[PDB]
Amino acid sequence: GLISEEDKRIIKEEFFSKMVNPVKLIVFIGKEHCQYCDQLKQLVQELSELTDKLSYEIVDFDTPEGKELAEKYRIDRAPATTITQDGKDFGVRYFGIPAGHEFAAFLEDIVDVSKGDTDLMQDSKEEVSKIDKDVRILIFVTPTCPYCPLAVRMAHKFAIENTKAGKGKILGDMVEAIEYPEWADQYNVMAVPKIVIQVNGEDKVQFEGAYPEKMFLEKLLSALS
Repeated sequence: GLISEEDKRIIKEEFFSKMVNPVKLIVFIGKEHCQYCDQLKQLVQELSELTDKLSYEIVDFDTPEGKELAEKYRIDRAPATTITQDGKDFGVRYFGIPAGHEFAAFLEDIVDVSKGDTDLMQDSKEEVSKIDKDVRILIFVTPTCPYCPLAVRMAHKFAIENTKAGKGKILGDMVEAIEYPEWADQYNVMAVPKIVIQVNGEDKVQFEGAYPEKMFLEKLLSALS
C-alpha cells in the first residue's frame, strides 16, 4: 500500500484517464545506489495496475542482457527509469525514486509520453525540432524541493518534442541527489535544482533554479554552440 486507495482514484481520474498510447516503464536496477529499490519497484507496479495503458518491466542492469537493453535506451547507470511509449524511447528518464514533489511530475510525464505531445510554445517546438546533436540534460533535485519538478518537466518536454521531430537526440535526466550523492558532488550540487547541459558527452552549460521555458531553451541553444 505505497499509494492509498484515494490517491489511486485521483491518479486514475486526474491523470491516466487522459492517456492515449500505451506507456511502458522500463526500470533498470542493479546492486549499487539502490537503497530505495523496493519502493521504486513497488511504485511502478502499483501505478501500472491502475490502467491497461500502463505497464512496466524490471530489468537487471547487472547482467549482460540487462546491459545491452541499457545501451539501447542510453542508460549508463542504475537505478533508472525510462518512460517509453510502448517501448519507443522518448528520452524521458528518472534516475532514482520519484518521491515527494517529483511524484506528480512523474505522473504527468507518463501522460505526455502517452500522448506524445507537450504544451511548449510553438516557437520552442520549432527550435527544439532542429537540434541534431546528442544532448544530455541532468536535473539534480531532492524530493523536498518544490521548484525542482518544473526543471525536470521542462527538460522532459524538450526531449519529447525532439523525439516527435524525428531526432530523438535529447535526453532529459532527473537525478535524485540523495541516491546519487557522488554524482551530485561531481557538479558541486548545493542549491536545487541544478541543471547540467551536455553536448556530445561534454559539459557545456550549468545553472541553478527552475528557468522559465524561454530562458531554459536559451541556455540549451547556447550550449549547442
